[PDB]
Amino acid sequence: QSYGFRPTYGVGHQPYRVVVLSFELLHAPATVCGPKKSTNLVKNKCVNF
Amino acid sequence: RFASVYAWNRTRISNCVADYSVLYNFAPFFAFKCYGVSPTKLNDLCFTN
Amino acid sequence: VYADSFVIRGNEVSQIAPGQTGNIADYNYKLPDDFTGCVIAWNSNKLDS
Ligand SMILES: *[C@@H]1O[C@H](CO)[C@@H](O[C@@H]2O[C@H](CO)[C@@H](O)[C@H](O)[C@H]2NC(C)=O)[C@H](O)[C@H]1NC(C)=O
Repeated sequence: QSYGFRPTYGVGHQPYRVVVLSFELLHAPATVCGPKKSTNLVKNKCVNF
Repeated sequence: RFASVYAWNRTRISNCVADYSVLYNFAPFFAFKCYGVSPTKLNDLCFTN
Repeated sequence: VYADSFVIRGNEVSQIAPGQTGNIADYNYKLPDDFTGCVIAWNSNKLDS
């Protein structure tokens, strides 16, 4: 059914363009990551990985 | 002619099948926050009054 | 990462949430209760008028 919009409509009836981001952060191969600079890898020493 | 806050307009609701989904066009509905009764499945409850 | 963009009315901008019920929230788009991520909303009354 028609979902028209008029500029005379007040708050609660104005159009609201909604975009939702869905994440799947879980044990699975990472493809999207933040801008964290990857450093050299060290072994056999206690490190905050 | 909605009454002033100091003298609020109280109304009695009697035996009726009230659909809380057709009222959505009756107001802008700036805020529809609700307490212990969620409005979501509000049409499946029976009230004393 | 998944993004979904659409438009809804002002009184239902908060209707999109995990487990909400109504018209849109159960007929056009629902978020699962375990949904991780978040929604972005802004008014487009200037353009969609
Ligand atoms: C409180 O209730 C309504 C809500 O504004 C007012 O209006 C009348 O309410 C009665 C029921 O009590 C209805 O039968 C009438 O049709 C309503 N309209 C009119 C024009 O009478 C009612 O007057 C309010 N009472 C107050 C403020 O004392």
